[PDB]
Amino acid sequence: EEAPFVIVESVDPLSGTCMRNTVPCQKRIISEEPGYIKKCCKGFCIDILKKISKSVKFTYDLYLVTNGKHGKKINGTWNGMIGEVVMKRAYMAVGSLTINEERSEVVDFSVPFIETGISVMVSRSNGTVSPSAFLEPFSACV
Amino acid sequence: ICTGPNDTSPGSPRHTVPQCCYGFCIDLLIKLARTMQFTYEVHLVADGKFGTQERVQNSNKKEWNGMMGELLSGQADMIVAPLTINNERAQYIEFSKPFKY
Amino acid sequence: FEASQKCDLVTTGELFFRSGFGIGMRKDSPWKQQVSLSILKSHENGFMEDLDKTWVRYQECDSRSNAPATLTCENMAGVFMLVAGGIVAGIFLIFIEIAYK
Amino acid sequence: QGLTILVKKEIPRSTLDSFMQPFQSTLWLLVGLSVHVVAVMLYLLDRFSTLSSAMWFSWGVLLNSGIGEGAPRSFSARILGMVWAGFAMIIVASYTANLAAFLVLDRPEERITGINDPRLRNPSDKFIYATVKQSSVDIYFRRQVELSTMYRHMEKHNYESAAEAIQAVRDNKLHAFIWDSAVLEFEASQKCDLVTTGELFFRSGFGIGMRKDSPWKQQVSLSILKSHENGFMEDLDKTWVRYQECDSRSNAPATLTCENMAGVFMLVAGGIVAGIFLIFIEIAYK
Amino acid sequence: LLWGLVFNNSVPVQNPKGTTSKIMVSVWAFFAVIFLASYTANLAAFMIQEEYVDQVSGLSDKKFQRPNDFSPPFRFGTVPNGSTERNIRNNYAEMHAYMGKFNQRGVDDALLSLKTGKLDAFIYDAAVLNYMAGRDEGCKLVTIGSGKVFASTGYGIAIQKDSGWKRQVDLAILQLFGDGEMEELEALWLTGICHNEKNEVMSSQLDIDNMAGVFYMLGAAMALSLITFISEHLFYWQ
Amino acid sequence: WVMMFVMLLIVSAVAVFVFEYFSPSFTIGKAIWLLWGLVFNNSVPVQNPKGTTSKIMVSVWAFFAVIFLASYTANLAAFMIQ
Ligand SMILES: *[C@@H]1O[C@H](CO)[C@@H](O[C@@H]2O[C@H](CO)[C@@H](O)[C@H](O)[C@H]2NC(C)=O)[C@H](O)[C@H]1NC(C)=O
Ligand SMILES: N[C@@H](Cc1cc(-c2ccc(Cl)cc2Cl)cc(CP(=O)(O)O)c1O)C(=O)O
Ligand SMILES: O=C(Nc1ccccc1)N[C@H]1C[C@H](C(=O)O)Nc2cc(Cl)cc(Cl)c21
Ligand SMILES: *[C@@H]1O[C@H](CO)[C@@H](O)[C@H](O)[C@H]1NC(C)=O
Repeated sequence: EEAPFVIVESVDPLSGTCMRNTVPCQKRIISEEPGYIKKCCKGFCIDILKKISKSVKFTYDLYLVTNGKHGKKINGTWNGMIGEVVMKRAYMAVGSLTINEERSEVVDFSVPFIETGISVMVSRSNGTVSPSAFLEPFSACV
Repeated sequence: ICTGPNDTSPGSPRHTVPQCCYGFCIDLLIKLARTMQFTYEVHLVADGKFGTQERVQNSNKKEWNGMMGELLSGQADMIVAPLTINNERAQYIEFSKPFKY
Repeated sequence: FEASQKCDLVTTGELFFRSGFGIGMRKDSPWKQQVSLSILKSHENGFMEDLDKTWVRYQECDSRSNAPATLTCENMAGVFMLVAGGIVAGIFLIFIEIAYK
Repeated sequence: QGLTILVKKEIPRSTLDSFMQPFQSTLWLLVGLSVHVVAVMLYLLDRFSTLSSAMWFSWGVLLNSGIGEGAPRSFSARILGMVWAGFAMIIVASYTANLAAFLVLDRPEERITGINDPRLRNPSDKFIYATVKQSSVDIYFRRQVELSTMYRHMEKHNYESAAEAIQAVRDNKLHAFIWDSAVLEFEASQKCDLVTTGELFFRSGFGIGMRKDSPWKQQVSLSILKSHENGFMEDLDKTWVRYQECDSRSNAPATLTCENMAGVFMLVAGGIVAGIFLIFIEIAYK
Repeated sequence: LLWGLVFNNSVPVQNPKGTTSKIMVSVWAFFAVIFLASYTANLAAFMIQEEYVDQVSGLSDKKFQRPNDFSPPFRFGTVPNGSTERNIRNNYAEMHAYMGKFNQRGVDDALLSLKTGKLDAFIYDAAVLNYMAGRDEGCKLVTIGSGKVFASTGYGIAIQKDSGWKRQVDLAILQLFGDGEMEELEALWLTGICHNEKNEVMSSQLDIDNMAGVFYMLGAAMALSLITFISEHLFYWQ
Repeated sequence: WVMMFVMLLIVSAVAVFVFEYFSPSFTIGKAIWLLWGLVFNNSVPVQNPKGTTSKIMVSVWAFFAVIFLASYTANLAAFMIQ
């Protein structure tokens, strides 16, 4: 789950299905270990997943994550979605997943579809007059 | 130092001649060669076109002229150039990761 | 680059058509993986940034917005032409007035 | 039938608090220092090769009065005086130019333009707009998937009627109101102080309904087509919804008015009352 | 007299009693009124102040690595524990030690402290910004041009270590690009709207002593006067 | 457009007596003429009240005049935009 890519809200109040969310995503939880709730999971990455699975014929069943945030290395172990894939507890990782070196060394990667990196932000300052404006409205001729 | 095309040898439209070949893409090439151990000899040969899918004189109608020709028909084995990514080209070629958007 | 070079043309718009450049090989070279790994290393450790800074974004003729126009030597030239005509007409005027008086 | 936005036509009114506005409250303190400096400087550089004289000379040449007589006779003073006249002209010109630049750019905010307004797509507490709770439009915006934040906004201000919406719009407790075309156009032409805008985005037509097997549907549709052709429907239109005809052209720029620049004659009256004190002291002194 | 004419009626002055000079001074006065009108008009044209100087910047710029070099230095920060932290702390790090005084307890806090002058630049992810910068209400704030980005990688999707079937999804995504659907999907989820409406124009309520220059030129003449005041000795020794 | 007219006469009467007490005669007649010349534009030779305090009154009047004229021309340039 992330803010602008993959949203997770609820089931429909009248019938519990989804209207155009189109994916139940099986919001499991461990608290034996069951998969508790099936909540609708819409967004952007989910959309591209639907659009691509249309073309390449297959089917799917989204599976939420429980271990870590995104994936990190601890004592030579992968915690997060990357963990969830490095052992075949799933088959594909989707969502806001960044490409780096070590991940691309353990897992494989497709062609990137959103460019990203490190950038900056400013405030669009106001901007005042030159202190030598008074002499501006006449060229040196006149 | 890389050999050249015809018109670089202005006399005949056929013969070739070396030139000094130089740019930053070449700098990337040199970096690769340093880290990926190998030698190399670069040659700037073409007709002057990247060479997307053209027609023919109505014989087979699948050519991939130009640079793709040099890559597919065994002339070369790598292409370092501002080469775009196009799913047509992705049918017959294998691309590296993107290094300039 | 062509804009930053000659410093009298300007680019504009937003990049609508999108793609990335890349390096190509045959579909079965034994090298694609090492090449992609090396390129990722380069993107990480700032090498690619240095090549950028050295080769395409170097000349650095950027500037801020413009200022409003300035009326100038010929923009309002007619008025002192008028005043000079006034002087030359006065030349004609003095001669008549004195004789009259 | 479509949908549109009804808003209150803000009558123009200039925002000019005081005549002192186009300058900092510190320039005024600098000009007096400068004028007295030039005064004493003139008084010095004349008889070294009348005080009230040169003082009034400066105070006049800035204030563009005609009062005063002192003409600098030295070759020193003349140059300084002439350049001082230059400085005076340039101050006053700068003042008037700045004021004009401030007034030209005081056209009121442009009204909403349809449904793709930044002012509407990115909600804020500064621009409140809503529609009737539990109606077809709130349904249409719940069902909408492209934008939902707006819905969130219009979740908190919905009015449970039409008349309350109209009133609060006339009372500025609500900056905009989304609704049907037919009701709104009439409601605007009626009261002659609210205005519609936008373009009919949601589209449909009204119609007459029956069961799925009446023996009448065909004759009814034929009759309605006849009516549309022979101008009858147009006459009903003209008679019932587009009649009152409060249309008008665009607006005019604002007019500074009785209190907009009221401070200046307050100043001059204060000048009179101060002169009242001035005469009494001066006569006794003299 | 003519100086008094052109600029503004200043003082009692003699008038040439001739029956024809008056003509000359009169046309001079005509020139004067036209001149002054033109001048004040064009100056009101100048004082209009386009909104966005926008303060362009590079990435490996002295404007960053040498903060104290400038008039009161930048106040530009990040979010501490994340990834971009490490992504910079391994290339320069001397910027890093300097930027510790400007951590931000989140994101919305960062934008809030950006609007109210407490900060003047923000350094962070690219896509999160290019999403945020196109959503907030006034959007009097904008990212830098997306041609100078530091470490350009890409959001993509993963797959098992061995090629189960990678080339399939690969060609599928490239087809998506070629057909032109990423653009529509962005326009439906990512961009938002206020990217256009580049720069307004403002009044600025001239209050600065930007007329300082004016004042200065005034003072200049003062000095010249004293120079010519020296003439009072160039008679005493004459 | 009418306050100034009233604000004109009221000032002028103050001249007819403020002059009378301090020390060619600035009657109500010439005075009105003078203030009209002030507010609109320097027109013509006019007598000046020789008093040591009236000059103060006419001076502040002139201040009012320059501010008035500037405001007027500004707002008219605001109108002519069409
Ligand atoms: C840039 O924008 C405007 C220029 O007119 C300034 O705006 C006012 O700024 C104050 C801040 O002190 C706000 O409280 C007001 O709401 C703003 N608007 C109005 C109409 O007053 C803004 O301050 C300028 N930026 C800076 C840094 O001064
Ligand atoms: N996706 C990244 C993790 C990762 C994610 C985010 C992030 C946070 C909120 C939202 Cl809504 C969107 C995003 Cl992308 C930010 C950073 C940056 P930082 O952690 O330094 O704060 C990051 O690293 C990865 O694959 O490692
Ligand atoms: O919203 C409503 N009813 C309602 C009133 C109070 C609270 C909740 C709902 N009606 C809409 C739609 C309605 C229809 O049959 O489609 N006719 C129809 C016709 C016109 Cl002219 C204008 C409108 Cl908005 C409407
Ligand atoms: C981030 O780093 C700071 C460093 O002092 C630490 O105190 C804090 O617990 C970390 N986590 C968060 C969420 O701020």
